[PDB]
Amino acid sequence: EFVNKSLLFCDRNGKSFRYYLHDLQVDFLTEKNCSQLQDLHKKIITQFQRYHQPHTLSPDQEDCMYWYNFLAYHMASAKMHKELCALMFSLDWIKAKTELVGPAHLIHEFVEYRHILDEKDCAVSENFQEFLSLNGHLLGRQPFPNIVQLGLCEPETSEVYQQAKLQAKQEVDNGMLYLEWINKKNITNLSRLVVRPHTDAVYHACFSEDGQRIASCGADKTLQVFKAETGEKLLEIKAHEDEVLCCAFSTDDRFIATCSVDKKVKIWNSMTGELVHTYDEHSEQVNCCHFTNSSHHLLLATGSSDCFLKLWDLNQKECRNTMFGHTNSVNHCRFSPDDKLLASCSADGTLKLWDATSANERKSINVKQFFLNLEDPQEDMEVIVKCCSWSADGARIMVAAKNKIFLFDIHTSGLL
Amino acid sequence: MDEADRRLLRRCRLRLVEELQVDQLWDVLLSRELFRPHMIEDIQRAGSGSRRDQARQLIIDLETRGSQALPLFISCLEDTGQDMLASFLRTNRQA
Amino acid sequence: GITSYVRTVLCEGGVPQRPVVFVTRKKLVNAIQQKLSKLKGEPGWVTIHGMAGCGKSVLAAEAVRDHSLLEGCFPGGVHWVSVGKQDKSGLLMKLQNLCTRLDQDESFSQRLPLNIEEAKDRLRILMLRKHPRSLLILDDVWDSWVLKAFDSQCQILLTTRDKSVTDSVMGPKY
Amino acid sequence: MDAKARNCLLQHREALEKDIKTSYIMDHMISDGFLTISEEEKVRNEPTQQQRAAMLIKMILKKDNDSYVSFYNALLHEGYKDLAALLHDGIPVVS
Amino acid sequence: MDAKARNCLLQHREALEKDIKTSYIMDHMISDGFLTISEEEKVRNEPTQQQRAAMLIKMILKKDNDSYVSFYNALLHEGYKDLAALLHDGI
Ligand SMILES: Nc1ncnc2c1ncn2[C@H]1C[C@H](O)[C@@H](COP(=O)(O)OP(=O)(O)OP(=O)(O)O)O1
Ligand SMILES: [Mg+2]
Repeated sequence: EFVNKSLLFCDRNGKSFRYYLHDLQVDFLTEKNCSQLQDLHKKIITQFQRYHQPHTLSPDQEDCMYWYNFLAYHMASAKMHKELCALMFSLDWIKAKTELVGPAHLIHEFVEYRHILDEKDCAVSENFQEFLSLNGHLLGRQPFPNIVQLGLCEPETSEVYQQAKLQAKQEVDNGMLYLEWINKKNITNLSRLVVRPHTDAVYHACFSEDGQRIASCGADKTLQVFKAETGEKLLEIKAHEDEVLCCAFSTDDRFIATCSVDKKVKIWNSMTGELVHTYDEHSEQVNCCHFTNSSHHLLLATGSSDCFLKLWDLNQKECRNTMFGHTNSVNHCRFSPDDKLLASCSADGTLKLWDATSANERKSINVKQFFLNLEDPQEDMEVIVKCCSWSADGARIMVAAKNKIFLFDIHTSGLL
Repeated sequence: MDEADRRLLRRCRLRLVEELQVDQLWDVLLSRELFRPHMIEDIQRAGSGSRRDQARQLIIDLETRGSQALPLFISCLEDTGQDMLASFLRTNRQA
Repeated sequence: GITSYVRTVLCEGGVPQRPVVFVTRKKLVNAIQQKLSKLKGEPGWVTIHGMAGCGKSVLAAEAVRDHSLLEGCFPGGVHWVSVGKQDKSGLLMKLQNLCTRLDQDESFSQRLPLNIEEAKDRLRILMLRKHPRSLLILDDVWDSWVLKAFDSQCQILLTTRDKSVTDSVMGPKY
Repeated sequence: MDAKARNCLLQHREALEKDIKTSYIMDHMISDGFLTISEEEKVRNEPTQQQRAAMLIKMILKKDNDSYVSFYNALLHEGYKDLAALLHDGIPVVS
Repeated sequence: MDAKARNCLLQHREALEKDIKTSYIMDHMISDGFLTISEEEKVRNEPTQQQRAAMLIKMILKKDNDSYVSFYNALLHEGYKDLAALLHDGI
């Protein structure tokens, strides 16, 4: 009857029905029902208590997935913090939630969680987040290793530590042959976070220009895009033809170029995730892809094993300028802060500051600066620069090769 | 095809299916673009494939082939030496 | 491209002119119009609905705005009625007003019906003879008896918020 | 499809329903990518030639400019000269 | 009659009244069965041909579509080519 009143949209997905609202419809509700809303939420939780307990929740039941995520949500509005402790804290609840949800939603909930409860607990939340840092890397796989055993590794004490020792003691009398560890305070400089996006070897990753999110590819050649903070899946990409070689965000993070062995330069949208741009020109596999650092000009410089640069015009299907120059396969590629310029690197090691505006050569520093008078029959050493590092202004090019980093000044075409 | 022509084809059903020679008629029908070649293969296979079954399907399908299908069909009759049948038809159209 | 003539028919109909600041919704207009085309003859009702302020009226005005569908299809003029929301008494007046509007000649009795059904008769008869191919458009509509009243057996299309409204009515509904 | 095209179909619907032998049209339209198999099965399920034609037109009235053209072309290509002529002035600009 | 028909008449009813002679046109419409004898006498009884034309047109306006075509054919058949041209728009 509501749907007919056009106050709640229908969803005929299979037998199941999901009803939902417009953003405007929802906003009106809070506008006109806000005082009640804080009151009611308590109403929903108690009813759920009259039915399934959170431990009494099951995988088969249709509602449950809503239940963990919005179960967590409702209690917050309820403003009941002790009840919130009754739910979110429960490590087993974390176990089941991890089991089908994954270890990102809980982290996102925790940030919301911190304001809701107490500052002192916040530390407990800090201890738990620290307990999660070890979770991301191997936890998801499958053999959900008996956490109760892998848990007794944290330092200090925290709510987690205290919980773990008691659990272990309970396990121990029965059996389970848990082995105590006595050196933790003496060992491990913990990293703040770990991510496994792919079962298949990673090949490249890049920050969003905003820094809000990161995309990594892999040997499988699927690319996964994620927001690092809450550390929760924010993008799934079905496939890339061939094995991914490298990928990169657009300067406004509105696009994602994807290099590959196939030679399918698939510039998928960064939001919808649907493909937008696409390119090919290289005689060989692409070495690197990058969007123009300038907000204005839209270009796609691309090195490859054929040694030729390809300066794509992103506004056009065909390349703005093929650029032979490197005597060896390109090692890396980046746009200069001056979009008129386009630096490039390769195994010959010499920098090449191309003039993109003229579609012609402008400058190219030689790199024999790694002088080394060995007994080697070869003459002056043939430097092989890899990374094409930039100064924060990008006015000069930092590089590194063999045994030495260098900071060349391309504008003056000389070493510094 | 107007209703009067259609009605004529129904009224003459018995005579058409009894007397129509089809094997010799296909070329004529093609020449006057009354049927496409595949349409002809389909008509040829109608029912048991006998002359009568082909004839019947021909004259039924004829009703769909245009405003001038009937006079064009009489002409094809004439062109293939089926003057008697064409004559029976014409003297009705006029009648 | 509005024909000059289209505006002349439309003025008589009384549909509002589209707001100066508008933006066609070609796909939607096309769908209504093609569908609207569908009841080539014989009664029929079309319902259009959305959450409040979805362009529901403007589309109705826009769909008929075009010459092709209207001119070949609809020898009868188009009449628009703004139903709104009504108590039984209020509804009654709209009917008389539609009576006065439709009967420009005045050949029919100057006296107006005091009974809803009698107005229904004047509408049906007027639609049947006076305006043979006419299409009636309604605005809003919030309860069934209302369409019960307008249920003249002659095509009327109601545009609204509830889609429940056209359940009392009989005949093909899209 | 454009209102011009659709109204042209509506105007001539009866002529079209009387004459169209759908088996010679649906194939072209499927090849062209503007008629689906399930629509074709729905058509096939009608017991008589005119009922099938009626169903097919029902379906086409809801389709786009390209579809109308697909339909028109198939009509022309299959020798329905008179029927195509009826639909000629209603052809919409495409691509 | 149709909206465009009725309006085409109204749009040109003045040029019509200022030129057309009703008797021949009424002979046609009577034969076609789109005008009655009584209607014909009411028109004929008018003091001036402009009023007769005006009365005829007044009557045709409340008539069916076929009467619009009967009046149009009559005009053509009677030599009122330009006025029939103006009404071609109407149906
Ligand atoms: N091209 C356009 N199409 C649709 N709406 C437009 C357009 N340009 C401006 N608008 C705005 C201005 C109008 O206030 C509004 C159109 O009103 P409309 O869609 O008829 O609402 P409505 O009549 O369905 O509301 P209600 O359900 O209250 O009757 O949308
Ligand atoms: Mg409205």
